[PDB]
Amino acid sequence: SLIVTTILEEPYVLFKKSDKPLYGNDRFEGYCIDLLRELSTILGFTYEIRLVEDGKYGAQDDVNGQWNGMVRELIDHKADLAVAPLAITYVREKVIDFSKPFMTLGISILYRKGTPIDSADDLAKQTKIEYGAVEDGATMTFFKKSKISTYDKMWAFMSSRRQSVLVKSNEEGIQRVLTSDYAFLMESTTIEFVTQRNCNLTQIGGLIDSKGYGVGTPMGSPYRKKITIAILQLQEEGKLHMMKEKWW
Amino acid sequence: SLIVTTILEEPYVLFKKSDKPLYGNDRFEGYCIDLLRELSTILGFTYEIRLVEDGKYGAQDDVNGQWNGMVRELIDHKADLAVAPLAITYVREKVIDFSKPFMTLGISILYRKGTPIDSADDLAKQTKIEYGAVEDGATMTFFKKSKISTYDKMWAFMSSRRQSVLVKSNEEGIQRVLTSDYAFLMESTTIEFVTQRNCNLTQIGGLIDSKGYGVGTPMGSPYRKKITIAILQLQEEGKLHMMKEKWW
Ligand SMILES: N[C@@H](CCC(=O)O)C(=O)O
Ligand SMILES: N[C@@H](CCC(=O)O)C(=O)O
Repeated sequence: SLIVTTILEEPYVLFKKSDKPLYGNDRFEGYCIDLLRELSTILGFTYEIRLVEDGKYGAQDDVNGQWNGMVRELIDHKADLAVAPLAITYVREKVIDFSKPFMTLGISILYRKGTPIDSADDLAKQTKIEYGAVEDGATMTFFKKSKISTYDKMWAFMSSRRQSVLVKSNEEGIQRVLTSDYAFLMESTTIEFVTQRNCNLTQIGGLIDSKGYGVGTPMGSPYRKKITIAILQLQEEGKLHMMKEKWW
Repeated sequence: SLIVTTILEEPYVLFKKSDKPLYGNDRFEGYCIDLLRELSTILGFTYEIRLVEDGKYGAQDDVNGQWNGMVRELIDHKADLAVAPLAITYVREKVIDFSKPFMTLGISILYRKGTPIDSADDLAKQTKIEYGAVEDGATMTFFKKSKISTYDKMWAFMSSRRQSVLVKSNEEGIQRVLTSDYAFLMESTTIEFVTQRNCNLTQIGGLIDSKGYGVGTPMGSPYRKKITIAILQLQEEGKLHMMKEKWW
């Protein structure tokens, strides 16, 4: 029986709401839970869903070099699989493995409708409107690592206001956009979900980069190849697209 | 020194234009040639480019299960890497390895402008207008394997006329569209290139599936991880996007 680490994030993973108490895997639903069920059936494994203890996606600590979040769990073999909206990035590929992508996306900007702000550039060159990203996430790590002028500038702004502009979760980021003058750097897939339920919010500009979500495994896992093949099958039969339409 | 198999296909790989003849790697230019050079610079390997002998991408024989094209080259270890617009698919992943995708895309339809035809369904429900794909390619294999009713139907049409509607190359397919009542099932990236150079041609409908191109390697190759890491670096620093702008 495989240990699967994941994280609460609508509409990928959320607590099923019901009248009666729910236990184990039954507590959860969402796109990634659907995915996990398909993978379990194809590859023929049983599993236990465990929410990542520290509630993080995964980043390397600057000072001690230690990883956190789901990535860390994989590193220490505390989980067999990470099934979640986990971005495939070059820093992560150095320490874990990923299946081929089950979804493609890009960093973009979440802000309110009807403002002059039309790009990351517009944001970088002012200080009135604050902006940030999820702490210890792939988006924050992009900006932290970027050599591109505009993004280095935005990272300088973010790190100096770290206290107020880097959030613990997408939901906190969205809440800031709703309740203050704040633009949120987040993934385009999640933005599409958010703007479908908040008719006063929109995506600003296009995609800042391009990346995929993949299932994470410890480096050298024998499951990576099997999961990659299952994902490509799900993709080709239209099942991933069907799952996205269901949850968005 | 690495042997790298590839195939002619604009604008990914083409013979460079010149006054005096060229020799060796110098003969080649294109998107995938630039990609190969960047990989070479990052990983530090030397290489010799060889055009795939049979001029095929790679498909599997139904009866004996033997592969051809670039895929076979990799299986038989007659090449170290395949750098070309080689589609990541589940049947190929069973026999070779791919890096993470350096480009994402999807099957679509190339046809002429100003017609009533608006989707695959329109082609499927008639016979006057012929349609086909490159023989022994990922697109043809998609139709051959599909259980989606529309595509299954299109495959029954294609296979019964395989002699007349399946072509040896994208170039032959395009030529077919230009000289007869024929719609060509082909990859969206290439369609985008082609329609820029022929004003009477257009894409019909949206993307039929979603897939990526990957650098192919013989199964188990240590270069898979390194190239994946490198492709992600190139992607994140915006170099892959520049390369696409350059050739499209
Ligand atoms: N999906 C991201 C977290 C959210 C973000 O960074 O925008 C990750 O894998 O780390
Ligand atoms: N890029 C395709 C060939 C062209 C096609 O099938 O449309 C492949 O890897 O097989």
